[PDB]
Amino acid sequence: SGFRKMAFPSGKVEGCMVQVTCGTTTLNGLWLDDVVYCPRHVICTSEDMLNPNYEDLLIRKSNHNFLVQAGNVQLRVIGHSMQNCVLKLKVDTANPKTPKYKFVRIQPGQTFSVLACYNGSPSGVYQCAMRPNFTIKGSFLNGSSGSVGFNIDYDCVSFCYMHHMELPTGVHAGTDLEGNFYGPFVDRQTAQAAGTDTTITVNVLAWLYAAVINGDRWFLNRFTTTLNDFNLVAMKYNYEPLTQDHVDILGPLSAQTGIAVLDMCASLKELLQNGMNGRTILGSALLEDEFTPFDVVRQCSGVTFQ
Amino acid sequence: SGFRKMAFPSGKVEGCMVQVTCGTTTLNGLWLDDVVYCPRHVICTSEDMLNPNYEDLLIRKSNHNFLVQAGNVQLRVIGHSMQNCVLKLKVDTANPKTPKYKFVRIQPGQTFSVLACYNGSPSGVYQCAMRPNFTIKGSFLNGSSGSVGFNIDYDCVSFCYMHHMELPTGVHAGTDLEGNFYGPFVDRQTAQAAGTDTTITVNVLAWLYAAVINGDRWFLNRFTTTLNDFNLVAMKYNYEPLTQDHVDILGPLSAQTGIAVLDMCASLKELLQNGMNGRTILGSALLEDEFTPFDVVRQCSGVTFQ
Repeated sequence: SGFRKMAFPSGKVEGCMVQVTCGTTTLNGLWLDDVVYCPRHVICTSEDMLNPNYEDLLIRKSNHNFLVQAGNVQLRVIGHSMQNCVLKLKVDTANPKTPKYKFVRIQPGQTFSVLACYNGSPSGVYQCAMRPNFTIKGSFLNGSSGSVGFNIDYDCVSFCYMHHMELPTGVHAGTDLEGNFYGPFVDRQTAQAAGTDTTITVNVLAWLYAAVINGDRWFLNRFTTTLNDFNLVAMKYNYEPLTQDHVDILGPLSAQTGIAVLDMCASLKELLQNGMNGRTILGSALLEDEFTPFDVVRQCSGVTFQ
Repeated sequence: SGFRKMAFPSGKVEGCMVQVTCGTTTLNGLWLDDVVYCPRHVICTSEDMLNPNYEDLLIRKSNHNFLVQAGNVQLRVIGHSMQNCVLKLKVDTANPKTPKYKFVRIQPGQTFSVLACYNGSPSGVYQCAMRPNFTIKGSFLNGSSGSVGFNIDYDCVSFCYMHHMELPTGVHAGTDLEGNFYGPFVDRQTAQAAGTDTTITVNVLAWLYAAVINGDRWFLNRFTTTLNDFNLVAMKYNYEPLTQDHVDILGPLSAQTGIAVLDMCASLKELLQNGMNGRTILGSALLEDEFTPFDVVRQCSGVTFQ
């Protein structure tokens, strides 16, 4: 019993983290095989970040201007290149701790673990969702750029996120490991609009199923609804529209609990219209949307990793 | 910016986890140097757990009745003994991945990370507090016994918890690494009273300071109070009494924010009497008590570990 915001075991990713320095800017890099991946703003000063021309700045840099340290040992940089917003530093040693890995670009609403790093070293790990507006609500301080987000499937690490930016609103933005930002953001110190942040409806439903499995179910009501009727409510509360793909993904949890997806939707509708009346669900006083349906099944069934 | 329930990087502890089997019961063990630590109820059947006589059950067991597997390799057991509620299996190989470590017995209200394990393998990691009533509100399924809780200080792992039991109320109980239960609990399947669960007042205050540092401060009021007056309120809301030791521990956060500890107490009093009126603090709709003052300072300043 119990239900917690659980992050993946971080050991496989810890062995990939290095420190990258260029001039007087230091941040984190990801060392996999003989390549180190890091944010290209490692070549910027504070002044450059107001309006950087990355191509022009990079041409001023040679391989020997990039210092890469893995623990106490210095890696020899033998080539460098820019891919979108990341730099790839070719080094002369393959990382002996490289795990099986993939690079993936996730969908909004999907979750991952972040290993927050400073100076190449881990500070902590936590589970995050990619918001519908492609930000994350992280915990990141100066120097945390190049920290990565990931999922694990048995022995394979899927890297999905590299941290780059804190927006003036205090939320966070970054790229996949090919260097393409999630959302409209750019690696420039300027004001950047993140649109309306909506709630990840299919995740809230999964978490309601988790609560039922754990025995919390005061919120189960006598009502049902339709997709179109539910979505009328979802629009008014800035919830993402629910689709039949989402209903399908929730099928296993519906089967386990005997609660039809549209019945749970009607319970969620009543929670949205009536609030919680001072009650809690799985220890929360609001509706939690950072568990996916796959996350609930993993945690309720004890899936392990190498 | 941002503030998250961050757990320690789990790599150092992952390399210590093994699987222990005795008869038809399997659970997790902790392999450090040439000793494997695990819950002594590894020698019980489901039937035995209703009323076990551990001394009599153990005498029936020899070294070769304990199977210890570390990944795909089998460890040779060369001695065994019971210390309180844990077994210590001496093995013929020292763990080559043993980290610098200590065994510590923590105080109620202190926090730690749990690496939830099944069959010797990690399923996930999360940050927990030891409740004032010596339970933890974990996420644990059958087979998770022997999962451990820990803190890290640079390169040294302080193991403070080994999981043993789920109470009929669904909360969790376990021991330090010397095998002594936290709280009054016993490793028997029977009804066990955990007393009143109170809120960890000094942790709520630390989290309020974290919120102020991150810019959330609608809750700061015009009032102040005294220790005795505040504690009158704390009693009525089942909060732990605040002491001058606690005020002292909060001093660095008071200094950083310019908010006297007793002023923050008066703000907390108003929150307790008036509620949140539908508002949130650091993304929570209730008062969060699983950050210690040391936790807030670590996260706000980016302390890293080896």
